[PDB]
Amino acid sequence: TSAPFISPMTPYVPEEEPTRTPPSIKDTGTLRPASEWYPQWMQYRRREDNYVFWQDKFMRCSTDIPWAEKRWTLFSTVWYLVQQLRFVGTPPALRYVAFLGWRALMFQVYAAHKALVLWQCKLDAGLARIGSGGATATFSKTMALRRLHWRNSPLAEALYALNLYKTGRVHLLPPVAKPIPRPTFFWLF
Amino acid sequence: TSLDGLPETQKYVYADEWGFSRVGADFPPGSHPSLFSQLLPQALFAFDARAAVAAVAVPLAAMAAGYGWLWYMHSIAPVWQQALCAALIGTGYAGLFKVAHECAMMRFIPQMPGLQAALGTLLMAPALYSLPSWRLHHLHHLLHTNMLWQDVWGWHPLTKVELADEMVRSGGSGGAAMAAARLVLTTPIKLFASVGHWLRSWDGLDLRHFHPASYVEVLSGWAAPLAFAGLVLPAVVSAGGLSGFVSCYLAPWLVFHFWLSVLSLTAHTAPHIPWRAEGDGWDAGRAAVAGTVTLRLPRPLEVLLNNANYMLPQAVAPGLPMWSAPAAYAVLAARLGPYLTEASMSLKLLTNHVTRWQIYDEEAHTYRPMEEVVDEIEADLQQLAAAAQQ
Amino acid sequence: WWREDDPYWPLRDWGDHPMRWWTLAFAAIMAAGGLATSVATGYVEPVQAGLGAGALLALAGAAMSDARCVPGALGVKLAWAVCALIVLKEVSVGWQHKRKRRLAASAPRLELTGLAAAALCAGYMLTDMSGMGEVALPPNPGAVFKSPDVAYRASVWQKWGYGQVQMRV
Amino acid sequence: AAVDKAKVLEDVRSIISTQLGTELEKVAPEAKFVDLGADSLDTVEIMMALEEKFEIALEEEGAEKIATVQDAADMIAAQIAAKGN
Amino acid sequence: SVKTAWRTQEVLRELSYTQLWALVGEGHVARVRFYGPEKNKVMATTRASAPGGERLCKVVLPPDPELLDHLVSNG
Ligand SMILES: CC(C)CCC[C@@H](C)[C@H]1CC[C@H]2[C@@H]3CC=C4C[C@@H](OC(=O)CCC(=O)O)CC[C@]4(C)[C@H]3CC[C@]12C
Repeated sequence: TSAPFISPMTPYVPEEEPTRTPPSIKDTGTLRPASEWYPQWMQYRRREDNYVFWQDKFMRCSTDIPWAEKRWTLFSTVWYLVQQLRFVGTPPALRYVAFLGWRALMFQVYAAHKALVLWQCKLDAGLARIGSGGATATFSKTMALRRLHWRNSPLAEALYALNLYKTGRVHLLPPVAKPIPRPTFFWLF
Repeated sequence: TSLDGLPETQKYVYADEWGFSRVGADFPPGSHPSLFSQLLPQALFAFDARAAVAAVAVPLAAMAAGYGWLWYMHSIAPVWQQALCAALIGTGYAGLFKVAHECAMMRFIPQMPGLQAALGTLLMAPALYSLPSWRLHHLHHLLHTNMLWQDVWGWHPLTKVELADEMVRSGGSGGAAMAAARLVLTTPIKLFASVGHWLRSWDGLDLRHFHPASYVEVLSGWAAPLAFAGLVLPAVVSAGGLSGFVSCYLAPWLVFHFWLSVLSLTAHTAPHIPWRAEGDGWDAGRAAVAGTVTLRLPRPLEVLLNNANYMLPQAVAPGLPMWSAPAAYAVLAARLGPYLTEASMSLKLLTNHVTRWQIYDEEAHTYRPMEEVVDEIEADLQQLAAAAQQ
Repeated sequence: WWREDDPYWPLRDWGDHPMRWWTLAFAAIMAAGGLATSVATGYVEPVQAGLGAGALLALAGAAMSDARCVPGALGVKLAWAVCALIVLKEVSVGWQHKRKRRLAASAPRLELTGLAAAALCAGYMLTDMSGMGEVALPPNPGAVFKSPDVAYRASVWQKWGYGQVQMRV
Repeated sequence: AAVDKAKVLEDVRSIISTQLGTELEKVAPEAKFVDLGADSLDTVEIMMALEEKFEIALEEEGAEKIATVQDAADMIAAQIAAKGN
Repeated sequence: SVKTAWRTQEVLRELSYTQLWALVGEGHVARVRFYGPEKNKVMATTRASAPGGERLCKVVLPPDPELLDHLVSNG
């Protein structure tokens, strides 16, 4: 207990200001695009409770920007050229066509990822059998969902595969992946 | 105090058997190693420039003479000439390193603390030693002097029950650990075991062993060594090739490490010195004065190494300067004569350290040879197996 | 290894940076390869580069042993800088001891050590390098145009050379 | 906050029906998931289809304890309930 | 030497007149280009087998007329 005055049973871990803006309100944690104007859940709440849509817009766009997204660096003053090309030097029609193509591609990518996740759950259910040796052909829906939402680091899935193949225990899962902060160096980037 | 009060005739025949110049008298408990500092005159703590500059520039001149002699005939020299130059340079550097160890404890030039800390860092660098880790380990030594399971920054002896535990844990004396222990504590490479101490500094290169308000100082302490082995060690190789490295650096390194290891090993090891765990009969003044040894040198070596063997005059007085360490000893024998212990340079002493005094037993509270101990604890394994057949 | 009472022992907060044993491992590998190759050939560049890289990465992996403090952040900074410089020198100037007679074969490509250094920079960036975020280029008179404070804006204008412009604001 | 459990329940029933191939009036508000023509590697596909239909993310522990279309509908209603905050 | 230096972004060496003469005599120069506003600067590229491998030198050729046959003779 390095703390002289107060030391609760849980050690204090410092909190720091966030470095990136949160996911919007509309996007899923997955790879599939969103409904592109109105989320589907907006239909199951009272009209007087859906001010959170436009409020979240006002927040991400103007009001709570984390002071780490307004850092002037040598990298951002060239990304400015790129973005200004895209926003002022291109006609909106070509931008629209590229938008449609990108949406289609991302939908196909999501379908592929979902198939891969299902195959992964089969393989892990199969390997836990060799692991525990006996009856369990089971997997965990927890791990399937965590794989579909990109919540595991690779080390976590490796440790989980080993734990399954050696002791079964299909309900013992790695803790969670924590969010990646925004890299900064100096005036450089 | 292990072979305490009995007629002085048998302690003298023991001193002649072991090469010792004396064996101590009886010391009673309840004392402070700082007590006897009240005896020394008030001029033994004096400061003067000439003695210090001599103590720093004489081994410097020794090293410089050795290098000049070598670079005069860089690699065409035979083997024993090379050995002579290596020994000379290593001795000069042992002297400079004792000056370093002086300014690390802040008792070299207290007038300029910054200049003296910089001097200590600069002079410790070529040996790859960090000043603050050294200071921490030396204070941690002084505090636990000759205590069991507690002084690991000195020559902690290997005991019996632990070796039997490892004997069972390895499933015989044929594992790597037992063979390593044997080969390290049986051959003259023991006289270089200080090298291992150098690898126990850099405490995993881990700041989680220290006090946070000290981090920025500890890291800078690890900087001067690293920077050296990052800048100078390449240059030498670049300009000298592999052999030209085994000559101008590695050999004086092994010389200095020999000097260090033998100084410590002979200063705090002896068969008439027990190693008690505290609670089971430990005491500060006792394990300080009674469990110690002081070694004798030729006055050339004593002016070179800069009084590197007088460890007690500055264990009773941690603030005693270096050019006064002999004189203070002159006073101490006047008062605690019968309790002191002394010894001299002799290959017989080293040979007994190598072959006779190898394993410490707490029952007889003394050191025994390793092959006899190993056969006898194999015999005790036979005993416990005989108690285990049924 | 393995611990059947908790298999996920690495994914636990011990207080140090995750990419910490990789930094020291790479420093050791760099110094060893430097010495080996520069003695087995006779060139003086590989050992100097290898020992400098090893020393700086060892110091970085020391300061990375307390990730909460400020040294724990300057450590990752120094480590990223050194591995990036390694990748740069390799893929843009190549290695002196790898010169040949031809001119298209002695051209700089990306070999093993560059790939390892690049993996290191990527792993540093994907873990945590978000520290010391208040060091950037100073703000313009273009960032304080709509700021709600007059003393700050006057300060910025004065610095950038516009102290005389009238603040009709 | 205030969520209409009726619409959510209707659409969960529709999604389950369309996913398994069973007619909508057969899937009862308390019918479990193995009795309606589904194993273990198919209660996860209908979970995915539910997330895709409502565009929300299902909590994982609460998804380990889904056994009746009522509890599924209740989990989804609780997710949509706490959206803006 | 090439063993006591760092590789740095290879540049055009410089030859005066006769090192190039000896090089074109020994049959190691492989190609030459003329340039300069005064039609007398040469960039010379040697071939592989030459001592030092393929490299690029810069030479200023003082006006001597028996150079042409010298170059064309040695390929
Ligand atoms: C290569 C030579 C000529 C130049 C000088 C190199 C030294 C600065 C290196 C070589 C040996 C290294 C040591 C070798 C082993 C270790 C243990 C290692 O830490 C651990 O293994 C952690 C503890 C554990 O694993 O149990 C890193 C620090 C340390 C002291 C290293 C510190 C840096 C040292 C002294």
